[PDB]
Amino acid sequence: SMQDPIADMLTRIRNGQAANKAAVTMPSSKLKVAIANVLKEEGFIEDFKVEGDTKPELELTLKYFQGKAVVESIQRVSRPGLRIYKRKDELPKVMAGLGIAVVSTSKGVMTDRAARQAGLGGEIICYVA
Amino acid sequence: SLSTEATAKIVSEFGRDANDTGSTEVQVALLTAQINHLQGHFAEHKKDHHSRRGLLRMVSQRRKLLDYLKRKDVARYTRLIERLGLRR
Amino acid sequence: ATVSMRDMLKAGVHFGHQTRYWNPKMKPFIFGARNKVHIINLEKTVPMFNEALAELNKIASRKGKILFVGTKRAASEAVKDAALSCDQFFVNHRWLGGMLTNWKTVRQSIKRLKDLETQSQDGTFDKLTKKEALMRTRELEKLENSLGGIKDMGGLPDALFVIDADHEHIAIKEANNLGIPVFAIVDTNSDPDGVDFVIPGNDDAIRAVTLYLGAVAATVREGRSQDLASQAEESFVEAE
Amino acid sequence: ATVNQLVRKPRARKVAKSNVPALEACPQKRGVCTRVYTTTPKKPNSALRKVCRVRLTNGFEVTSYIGGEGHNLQEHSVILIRGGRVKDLPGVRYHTVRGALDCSGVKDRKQARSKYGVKRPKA
Amino acid sequence: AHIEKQAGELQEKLIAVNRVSKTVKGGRIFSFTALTVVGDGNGRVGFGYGKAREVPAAIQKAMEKARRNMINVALNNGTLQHPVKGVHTGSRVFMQPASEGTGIIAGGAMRAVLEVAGVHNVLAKAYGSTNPINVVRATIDGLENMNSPEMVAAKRGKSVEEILGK
RNA sequence: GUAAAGCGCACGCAGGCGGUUUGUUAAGUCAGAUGUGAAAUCCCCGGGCUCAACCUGGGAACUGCAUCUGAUACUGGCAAGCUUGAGUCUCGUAGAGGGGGGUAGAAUUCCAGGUGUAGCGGUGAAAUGCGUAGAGAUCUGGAGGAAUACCGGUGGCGAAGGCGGCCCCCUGGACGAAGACUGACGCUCAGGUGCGAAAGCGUGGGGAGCAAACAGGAUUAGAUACCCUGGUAGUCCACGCCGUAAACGAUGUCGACUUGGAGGUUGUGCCCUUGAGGCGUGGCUUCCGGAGCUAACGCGUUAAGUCGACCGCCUGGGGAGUAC
Repeated sequence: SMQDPIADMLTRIRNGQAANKAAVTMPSSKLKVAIANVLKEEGFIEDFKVEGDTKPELELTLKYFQGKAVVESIQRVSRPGLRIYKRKDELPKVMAGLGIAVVSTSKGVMTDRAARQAGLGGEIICYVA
Repeated sequence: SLSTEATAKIVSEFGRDANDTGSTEVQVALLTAQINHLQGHFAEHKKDHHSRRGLLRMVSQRRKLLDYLKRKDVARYTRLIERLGLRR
Repeated sequence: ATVSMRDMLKAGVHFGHQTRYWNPKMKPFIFGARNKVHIINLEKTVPMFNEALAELNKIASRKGKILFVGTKRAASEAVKDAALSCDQFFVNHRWLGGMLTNWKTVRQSIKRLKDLETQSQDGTFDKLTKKEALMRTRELEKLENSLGGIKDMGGLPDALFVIDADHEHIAIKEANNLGIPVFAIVDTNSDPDGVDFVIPGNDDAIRAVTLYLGAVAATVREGRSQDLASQAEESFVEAE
Repeated sequence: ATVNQLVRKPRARKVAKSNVPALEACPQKRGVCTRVYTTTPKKPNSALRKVCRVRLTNGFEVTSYIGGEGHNLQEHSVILIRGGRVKDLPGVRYHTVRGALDCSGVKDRKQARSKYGVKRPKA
Repeated sequence: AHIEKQAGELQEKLIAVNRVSKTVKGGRIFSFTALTVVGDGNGRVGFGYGKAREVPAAIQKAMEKARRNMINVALNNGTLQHPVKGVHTGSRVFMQPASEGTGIIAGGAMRAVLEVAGVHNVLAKAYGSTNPINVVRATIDGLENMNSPEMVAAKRGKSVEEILGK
């Protein structure tokens, strides 16, 4: 049933911002935190909390400017079954670097700007539009 | 649907000695016990195809729960499979 | 204004009704049914309504003319008493296609109405046969019935005063093309969608459709008054 | 549908572009005339058009248009033909090179030289 | 007019003209139909379809509908950074950020519409319906969300838009 | 969904994928490191022939390939959990799910007796049929076979098409609810076994009515079509033979998410239960419409939206679901 949970994270944000919701909650992961941190400082989410003593669970607050959406969609590019990997020299361009690719390198989760500043390549998780 | 008094003997004899219904061994032993009840209907009723659909649900699921035990401990498995006389 | 919080409770305890039908797109301000009667939520409505009254005050010094649309039988008498005089206009015999966008044809047919009404009242076509008076009488009747509460309107209005959206969607549609701010009182079957400031309300209880409108009416009118008195003071200081 | 689904069964596309069955991937081709035809158009019309059947060197057979006034073909000669479909007649996929082999140019042609095959044309 | 951009003298981009009739009930219709685009060189949504009995009145109606209830679009003359995967009624376009050093090829009148649109450089060939009315929608749905930053702070740019929503 | 195009459906091996955490490895991954890749006619920097064509040093896509060493953010492996996926025990509840048994009355139909005389039938209008051996209808009683209307409703059920007299035997699948357990045992599904709306169909059983054919009537510029009367295989059961299709959501499977109200109706907590009602929480079912999507109708929390994995299928028409 559950086969890609970071696409399901992203669909919950996507209907979240279109439907004028302030916060969106789902199951948490080490990958989910590691992503959310980058979104939090690049302002694609506002803030988040991680909570749950049994198993961790994530509640996050959405991107806006006036109250309705300013990122149209966020889609995963590397996925279950179609992993796409980028080299140091081939890190991508999303809306001329006003937008992000979130890139998991061997040294952790960061943005395309930090993956390039390090001189790493890695897994390209998701792009903005 | 299976008898109250068989279900309690099956629980007594299979899984661990806690007399639970949930572990993989007692779940093969309960599925087997309904499969066998249904094969009692299929002593006649040879044109009763819409209930045979049901048999294959219970059968397939047992096939899966056998793979799972055998992916785990082999003692429980080699016992269970010989202990319900399954296959040739 | 501070008037909106006191006003909402005092009016609202009819709770509306409208069976259990109501409108899903207003739903957050609709509290859950008590045996197939709708009950309005009065608390969540106070931020909306206070918000409306502060914007009314700011347009006071901006406006010479207000246009009241969305009038209906149970509401007409409250729309009249808020207008008081011919610097405040209203429509109650249904809205006509193009009253803002084709004001050009609408004002032309008003100019023919006030020309042939002043001709009638002096007595000028009432001579000869009854046919010759009656064919003017009938055309004057249609203009008078259609125009009667907007006949005097000296220009395109600064705001739009809505007491129902239920039958009057077009007026709102064109007012938004004309770039006019709408100040609304919507009922339970109405949607809040698509107008600039809303008061959630209900269409029954004659006391409620008056008190809602009474709060909306004070803020713009005593607002304008205070702007005018401040305009007199600025020249009169000099000459004393 | 899915990419794995595309590894398991490929893409296949629309039918490729042909209307000249000439063989050896070439615009012009030789054959011996078999028959000459007076024939009538398709689409709603009335004319007396000139077509030859040629039996091409590949041994298939095609019909080619014989354009302009002044007929010179003979029904057993070797000629060069060039692909170019005619919509006036059914299944006519060719025209004949009037300046080639046993062909002679059109009388009262000056419109084009090489086209319709006239050496130093006449008015 | 109303919300329209800081436009200066008229754009008179006539794209098409046609003439339509049923002829069913009293001889033919004489009236003509017009399709017109009115922009400003810096990026606009202005597009107007109008009609009247003879061409001069048809274009002037069409040109009004090209200019009223149209939002400003904030691209910087000839550079744009953030297009959209443009779809309008089956006529589909998919521009991406690009140098103006490279030039523009575009057929018919279209290199001319695109140079007044400010969108010539990001542009790539149409797909879906190649009908005259919908092929030109490059500058409308393909800019419906956009930015065009000149700022050194391009990498803080989406951050700056969140803290205004805070 | 309808333009060509969702497998007929369940269940599922191989293949492909894998919620979430610790241990741990390092297949794929990425960084580091080292070696390879002659030459211009192409490309870039030079140079020369009256330029250019042309030719060429130096750099280069040298359009091609390599493995060690480090990393653990990600996927692959494997062990033990977790529940957040899924599975299971007894109990209640709603229903036309399936197989075999049992059973009643009523019209056509038939027979017998009683009563009784001339049409009955058919239709647009008509004639063929049937009938004085006494028809048609009607009283009494018997006969026989499908069927079982209503209740049957926007209801409910089955795997999709599919399911309706009433009852029992045998049993599936689904809906809730309390005590309790295991703990990814998962998803999809090429090949695969299993399974028919309807008629076609071999034999036995059975036949009251209806009916392709076959006869004959009627229609009409002819009339095999249209319309009528006779009338057979079928229809009906039991077993048996390739499962066809307009095999439905004309909508793939099952799962996650998205402002809702209200109708139909049911498990169950709470209500002067007082309005097929309200509220708490599941259940199927349906009108209405926002966000979104569409060519258009339309879909909209049971999607035709946002999506998820994996699969099936389509790529101009005719000729062809045929040929091979």
